[PDB]
Amino acid sequence: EPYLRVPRQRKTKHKFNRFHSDRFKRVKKSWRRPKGIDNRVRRKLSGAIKMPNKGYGTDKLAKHMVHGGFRLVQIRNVGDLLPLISQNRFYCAEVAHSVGAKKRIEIFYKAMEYGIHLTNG
Amino acid sequence: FDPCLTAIPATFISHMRGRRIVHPSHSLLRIEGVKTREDAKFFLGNGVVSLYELSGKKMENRGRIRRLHGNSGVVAAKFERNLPPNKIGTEVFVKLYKVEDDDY
Amino acid sequence: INKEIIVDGTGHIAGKLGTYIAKKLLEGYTITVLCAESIVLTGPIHRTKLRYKDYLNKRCLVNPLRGPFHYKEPSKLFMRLVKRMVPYKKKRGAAALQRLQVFEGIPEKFENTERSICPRALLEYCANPIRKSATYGKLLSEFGWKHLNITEEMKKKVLQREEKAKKEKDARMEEIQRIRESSSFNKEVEEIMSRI
Amino acid sequence: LEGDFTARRVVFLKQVENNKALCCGPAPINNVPFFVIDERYLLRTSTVLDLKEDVNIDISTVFESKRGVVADRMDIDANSDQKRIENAIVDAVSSIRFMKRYLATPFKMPKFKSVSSLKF
Amino acid sequence: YKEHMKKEEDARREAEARGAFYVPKEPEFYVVVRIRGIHKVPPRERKILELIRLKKPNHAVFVRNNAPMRAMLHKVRAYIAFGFADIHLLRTLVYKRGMAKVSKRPLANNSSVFKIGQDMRLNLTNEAIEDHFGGRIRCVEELIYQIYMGTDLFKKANNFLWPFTLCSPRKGFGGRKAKDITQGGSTGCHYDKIGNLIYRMIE
Amino acid sequence: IKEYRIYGSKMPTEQEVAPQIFFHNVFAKNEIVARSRFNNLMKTKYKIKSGKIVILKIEELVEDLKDMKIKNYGIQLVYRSKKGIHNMYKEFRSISRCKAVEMLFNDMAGRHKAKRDDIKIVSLKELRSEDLRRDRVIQFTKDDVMYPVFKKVLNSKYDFVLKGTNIFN
RNA sequence: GCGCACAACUGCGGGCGCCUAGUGGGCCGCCGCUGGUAAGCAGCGCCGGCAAUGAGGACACAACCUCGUGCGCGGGCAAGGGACCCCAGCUGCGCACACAGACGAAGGGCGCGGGCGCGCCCGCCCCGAAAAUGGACGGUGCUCAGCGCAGCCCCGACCCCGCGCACGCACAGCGUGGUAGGAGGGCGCGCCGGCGCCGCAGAAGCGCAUGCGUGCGCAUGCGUGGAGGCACCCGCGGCGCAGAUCUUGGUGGCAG
Ligand SMILES: [Mg+2]
Ligand SMILES: [Mg+2]
Ligand SMILES: [Mg+2]
Ligand SMILES: [Mg+2]
Ligand SMILES: [Mg+2]
Ligand SMILES: [Mg+2]
Ligand SMILES: [Mg+2]
Ligand SMILES: [Mg+2]
Ligand SMILES: [Mg+2]
Ligand SMILES: [Mg+2]
Ligand SMILES: [Mg+2]
Ligand SMILES: [Mg+2]
Ligand SMILES: [Mg+2]
Ligand SMILES: [Mg+2]
Ligand SMILES: [Mg+2]
Repeated sequence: EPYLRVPRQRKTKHKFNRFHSDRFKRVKKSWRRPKGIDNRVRRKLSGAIKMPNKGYGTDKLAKHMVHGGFRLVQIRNVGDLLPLISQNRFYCAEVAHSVGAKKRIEIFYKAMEYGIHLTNG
Repeated sequence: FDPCLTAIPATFISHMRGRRIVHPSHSLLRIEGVKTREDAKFFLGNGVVSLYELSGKKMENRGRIRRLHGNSGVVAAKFERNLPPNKIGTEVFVKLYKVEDDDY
Repeated sequence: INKEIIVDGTGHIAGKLGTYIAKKLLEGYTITVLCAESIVLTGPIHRTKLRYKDYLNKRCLVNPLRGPFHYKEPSKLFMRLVKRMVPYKKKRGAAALQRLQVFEGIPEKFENTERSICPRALLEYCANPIRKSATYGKLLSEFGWKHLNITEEMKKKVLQREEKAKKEKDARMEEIQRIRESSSFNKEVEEIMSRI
Repeated sequence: LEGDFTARRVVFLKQVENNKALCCGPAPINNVPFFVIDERYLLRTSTVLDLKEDVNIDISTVFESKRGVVADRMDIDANSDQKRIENAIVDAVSSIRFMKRYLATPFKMPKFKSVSSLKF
Repeated sequence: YKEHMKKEEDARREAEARGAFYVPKEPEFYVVVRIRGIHKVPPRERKILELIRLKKPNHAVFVRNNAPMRAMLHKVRAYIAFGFADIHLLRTLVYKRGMAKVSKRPLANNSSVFKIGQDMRLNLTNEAIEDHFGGRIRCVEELIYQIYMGTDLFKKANNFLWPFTLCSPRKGFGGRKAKDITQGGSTGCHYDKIGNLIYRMIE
Repeated sequence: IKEYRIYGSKMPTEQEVAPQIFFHNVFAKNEIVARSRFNNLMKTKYKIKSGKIVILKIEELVEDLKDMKIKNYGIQLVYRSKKGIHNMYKEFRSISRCKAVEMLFNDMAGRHKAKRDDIKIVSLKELRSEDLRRDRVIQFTKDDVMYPVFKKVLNSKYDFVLKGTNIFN
């Protein structure tokens, strides 16, 4: 189904939760680089969790790819379907969340006319 | 089809490891009757299968004997999926045909 | 693979037998050790008794109910040896220790079984005959193990029954050999290979 | 070693494209049809039959046995040239004394004592 | 190469045909392998390993058999293994692991304008040699010859070779590698037995 | 280890066109220790340091073991302990000269903890049986000497075997 | 002014200016010292380290040894090891018997093994050798798991090599640790000037999922909700919290 099959190639299945976000509910899981003087994650001691680096970054051309080779496109109305008509195979289209059900009907019908794959429907 | 009909059983004894750090992609196997390093050269490149059950459904995890290990016929094998440390002490079956590092 | 070993413990150095036992146990073997009163400790007996008295001295002062337990049986003392040759606090080492069963003498459950030896752990192979040595039952009968004589008597009655059955069995191996060498058997055998 | 049959002494005919090999343990003898498997799964034994016939057969419809699947293939087919070259190795097996029992018997692993004992 | 080596053997056996002792002219270069790592190096010894272009262990270079270079090799002899390569070790080091230090030239018709601080480590192709030495040398063996026979082109030929990023040796160093080979280590003058390390280090 | 005869001299200059040639017979691990043991003797007997030495020749003295009998060797050595430097005379029976010094090195290490580098050999002489001074090596010079083996040795590599199996014989 | 001319080796781009931070308690090792009976004491010199340097090996262990360090894969190794814990060992030659190896002195030992001239010398062992919770060659244990040696082999780091990717660079390539600290580019928040839009056919918010993302975070699905909101470009800023015996509010355990 994609034009070119891009493998997933995320360099780790790690999530990089924040340090001690397991132990404290005040510490949310969004990553903060720990800056303490004795902190075992900053010091990169063995047994500590890993910190995000440049090295974990996925490939430039594989980045932000969905369903193999596709790239997501936000759609708010039927006018957004028109620049996707020529490039059907490159983009999976996604209707925005705040689009109402009346306009989602008209997006859904024009997308199957223009042959655009909708991830919402 | 019994695995012991055509394949030689080998016990999964350890992962390839340091004293503490363990590299689980390479599994150390002790083939029965193989007791020296030159005896285990007969099994370099040979395919190996680890047979297990997931929810009662039989699975084959296939691998390749990659390198020798030590002077006592222990060989290191790399499988499709890494062997769990639960299966240490259980048997895996060493095939009599060579497979390649790309194609198990 | 038959991964079940029954070890006869006589003439074996204790820690040298224990390493080959524990290395088998961590590979999934089930080892049973018989005749554990005859497992040998090298060196003179008085040095070995001082090592035991050093063991008996170690106990929890606060509460000896939870202290280092002191074993007077040769089976539990040999089990204590192999216990720390495995990682017994981890689940991999404790599961391996469940595959040991160590006994004094030969219980009648192990009548007519096929017993093994570790030749690299034998005293006649490892030790010099000039050096002294003593068994577990020689030591522990002076530290509260009262069952040395009843072990050896019941050991003998097992060995006499097994020597009797071996006297019968090898005669059957004798007669089957004399039958299979007979020309009546051979021409019976080549007649079947003729038809195949 | 790894096929539908997977412990069956067969005889090797011809190496086919995409790494395959034509084999037939003769279907009168061992109830094994013509097949192609991967080249590697054939463990080579030292004894060779004296087959003089050409093995360039119409391979287009021969049942190919994959590795893990034991998928129940359809039974025997028309066998235009397969009947001739089967009878030639029934001719070859009849010359050698115990070779008929050999190809009929499923393979057992030799009792391991050394790798010298694994010569075949 | 064969004629030069045959002439020395004929010179040597003719000398022992008489009573004499003949040792040839010792080679025009040393081959030097960095044994110790980059840590805990005093500033003089760290500087000499920079001027020998030995910036990591298991790196190998050729240095000239000079009187100043011999004194440089002596002061860092606790960090290096050096000796004499013959023509087989010279050619194996360059043909199997030989890269060129090439400056970029942005204009085709003008080889005089180029970049100073950025030198690329590229393959030792004939055209890289023909561009550096302005038509005077244009093959790899002709670069070996300036190394082997120590010509006037030695300094240009040796510097054109990137330092040999060798592997660590097969079968190990066989002991405690930091001490001298006269004490059982692997660190010092391996006078002509330097191939016993380096041949194990190439692959 | 090996035996080396290493020839060397002062490097010839215009002042001294043919310097005196010296040679040393070294039992060394390789030629680099053999050059090292040669350079110290030129530094300490004469005053020629190693920068001004040319090593003219290094040859491997190897004996022909054509029919391979056992000879007797008397070794005069000088070994340095932790406490001092001493003279010793040891007698060995061996195959070659280079094997007898290997018996010297393993014996001085076993009996005196003298390492190989702590030992300098004054002379190694192959001896008659009549000239041997050690009565322990004299006992094996007698013809028709015989003894049994009392040490048990295994006949394979075993981890566990049944009781009936012969392992020693 | 004319003429001559590129000067040992090796490496390699270099010079200078401006603004500004942090720092100004250090500590450790090596070698060399000073004071002191000494000190894990105090004070110096040189170099290296820790601080700020992970990882491997040291039983654990800021500094020792190896050795640097993006994310992986493959190889080869280092230090250190190869009875079992615990990855990896076999072949030979010695030596030692003391709950030794496993803290030690002067002084000793017809203890054993070598050597020299009864006395010396060298190895191992012994005596000298006594502490308070029970207990530490790390443990098990080991008397060829001790003390020595040789041969061949093996294991073992993020080291080295090779490959791939990420990021940085002046980009046929090279590089990649980091406290205090500086810099760059983004993510996020309230509102502004615009510009594209969305919403009672259900906005924000919320809950649970899925996806994207190195990461800050983003998007969607379902549920809830019931009226607003989003994206981008700009501009303004009371703009991002785990800490402050923080503030306020709520709630636990304690505790029926
Ligand atoms: Mg202090
Ligand atoms: Mg470091
Ligand atoms: Mg560390
Ligand atoms: Mg550590
Ligand atoms: Mg290796
Ligand atoms: Mg092991
Ligand atoms: Mg690196
Ligand atoms: Mg960085
Ligand atoms: Mg910072
Ligand atoms: Mg907003
Ligand atoms: Mg936003
Ligand atoms: Mg504020
Ligand atoms: Mg808070
Ligand atoms: Mg904070
Ligand atoms: Mg309360």
